[PDB]
Amino acid sequence: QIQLVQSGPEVQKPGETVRISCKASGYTFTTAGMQWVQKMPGKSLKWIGWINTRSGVPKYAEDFKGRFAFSLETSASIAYLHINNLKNEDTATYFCAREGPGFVYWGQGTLVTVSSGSDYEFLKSWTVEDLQKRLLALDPMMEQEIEEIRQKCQSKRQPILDAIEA
Amino acid sequence: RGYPGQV
Amino acid sequence: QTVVTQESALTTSPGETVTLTCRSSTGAVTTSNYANWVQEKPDHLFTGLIVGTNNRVPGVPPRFSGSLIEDKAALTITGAQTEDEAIYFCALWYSNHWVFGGGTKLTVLGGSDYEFLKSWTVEDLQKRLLALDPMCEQEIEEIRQKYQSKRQPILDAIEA
Repeated sequence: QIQLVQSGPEVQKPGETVRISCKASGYTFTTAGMQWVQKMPGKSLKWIGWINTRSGVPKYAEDFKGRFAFSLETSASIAYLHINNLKNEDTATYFCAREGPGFVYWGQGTLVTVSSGSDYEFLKSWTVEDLQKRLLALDPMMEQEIEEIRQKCQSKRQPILDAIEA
Repeated sequence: RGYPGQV
Repeated sequence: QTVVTQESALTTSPGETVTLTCRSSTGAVTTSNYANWVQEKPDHLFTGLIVGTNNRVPGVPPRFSGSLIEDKAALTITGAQTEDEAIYFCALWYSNHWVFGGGTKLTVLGGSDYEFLKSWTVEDLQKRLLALDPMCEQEIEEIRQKYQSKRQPILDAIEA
């Protein structure tokens, strides 16, 4: 059983760097290339490039070669994606996928969230009381989204339990 | 010339 | 320009055959485009089905088969099952880059959403069950981080 397991979600400011890991198991790591894919909600999947795991040579898509780099830690069967000088529009889910040709075994995806590059200098004209009030006003909606996930996950769990128990 | 990726 | 087109959506019923196609803007799809078919199921679960036009990935059920028909690549599902309800993407290689199609939403009529699970081994069911809570904890962390991003300009202002 072949599995690719990626690192957890990362949140960064523009200009920062992120590194995503993709840990491979169930086959000899250095016998197939590792590709990377970018996905955003309701936009097409985009190929970022591949790295040859035997030679270490990467091949990049034109739009990604400026700031995206691939690496390996062969002795740990890990491929890494490095995103440099982050832009708010790098906000996306990133997938590793093994060759091939193409995209055969996929990691589960890693969400990279990049905070705003826009001008929020106006908020320094607010009082601390008004800033804190805005901060606290975001909590109910977050808590509702989490509650919806907890309910969705109980709905996913029950049919598995029913299958074990039938 | 075939697929140039590592398969 | 290299644009890959697929049907937006198709509907089938259990045991019947459905064909999905993948068209290229540059002309006829050939062997040299190494057509790849990939399935997406809920919570970002992607599974490669076919590579190199017609080579089924090991462990993929034999009801899935890839071919070239009428200048397009084609994924035929011969004997569709309820569990095949998913988005199907095709990717084509154009000399020096891969391009993904927009995906086809396949609907399978009738059925019960998790009936397929009862035929699984207990080992696979236990693995699925144990993977669930971590996955949902990852999704909750993604929400917390999305909110951290929303909060950041306000936090920066407080901390100035």
